[PDB]
Formats: sequence, C-alpha cells, structure tokens
Amino acid sequence: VNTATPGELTLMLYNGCLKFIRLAAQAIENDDMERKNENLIKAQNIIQELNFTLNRNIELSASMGAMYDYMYRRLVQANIKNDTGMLAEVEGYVTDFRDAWKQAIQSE
Amino acid sequence: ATPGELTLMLYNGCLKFIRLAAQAIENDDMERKNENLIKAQNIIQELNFTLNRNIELSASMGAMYDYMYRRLVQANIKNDTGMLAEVEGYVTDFRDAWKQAI
Repeated sequence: VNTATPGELTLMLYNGCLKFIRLAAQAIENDDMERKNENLIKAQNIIQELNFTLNRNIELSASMGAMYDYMYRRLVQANIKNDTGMLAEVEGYVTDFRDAWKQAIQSE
Repeated sequence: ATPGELTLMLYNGCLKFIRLAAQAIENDDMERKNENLIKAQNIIQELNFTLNRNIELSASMGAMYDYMYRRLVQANIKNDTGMLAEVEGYVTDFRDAWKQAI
C-alpha cells in the first residue's frame, strides 16, 4: 500500500505477454498445439488490452490527466481533514469516468 | 476477454476504497480511512501515469499494437517461431522503455 509503483500494471502485462509468447514457441517446437493456441490467444489479449487503453487515453487527452491530478490532490486533502464531503465529489467524478469507460467497452 | 476490462477494474477498485474511507471517517476509524485512501490514491496515480505515457507514445504505438496482434495470429496459423521471436523483440523493447519511464 505504501510501496505502489505507478505504472507497474502495464509492466506486468508486458512481462505476461513475453512469457506467453515464449511458452507458445516451446509448445510449437514440441508439437503441443492446444498449449500454443491458448498462450497466443492470451498474448493477443494483453496487446489488445494495451491497444484499447492507449487509444482511449489519447482521446481523453491531457485534460483527463489534469482531472486525475485534481482527484489525487483532493483525496489527499480529504485524508487530512476527514472530509467525507471531498470524498463525495471525487466519487462523483470517478463514477462518471467508469460508466463512460464501461460504455467505450461494450461499444465494441 | 474484453479489451478495456483492467481499467474498468481500476475504476471500480478506486470507488470501493473511496466508499470504505467514507465509512471509516464516520466510525472515527482513522486506521482504515488512511489505508483505503492511499489505495484509491495509488489507483489514481496508476491511471494517471499510464495516460501520460500513452499520450507520449502517440497513435503510432497503436499501429504497432495492431501489427503485433496480426503477426501473432499469423504465427499461430503458420506454427512459425521466427515470427514469435520477432514480436518478442518488440515487446522486450517496449517493456524496457516502460521499465525506464517508471
């Protein structure tokens, strides 16, 4: 909780993608078709996960980044003043981001 | 699998922790308030970092993701490990560059 490294999740997908590709190569060299297909399907899923997020993030642009900064800043300010009020406003913003993101998902 | 799930997951996680924090404050539970508020904060930085990088990589990285996707599909059909190695090289480069950004 105090040691979170911003950006590690994408890193994790990258590491996952590489393992699946490598496992896929081993599956082929050893006549294991089922394990080759499953791993490539998974390697493919990570790429599409990154692809989706990249594209949507480019559309949201820097103003969305300014939005995050604010929220982060507010949660810190709500944590120092025990202001459930500020948690309510931040919750209102995040709720719309999620619903909006949920849409962008189904929308394909 | 649904492309986009993981971010949806982060948003939902972030809402849970924000909500548990509101609960803690009312119960004068400073312990859990801090815990949950830091988690929600970590999620925001996680989303903020990714967004900032993705905008720097630009849409060109997007075309590269499509190609890689197609090469994998092709490599699966051809049982070609040379193609896998190719993609593996790109992903390793992108992962290192990201490991640096962090």
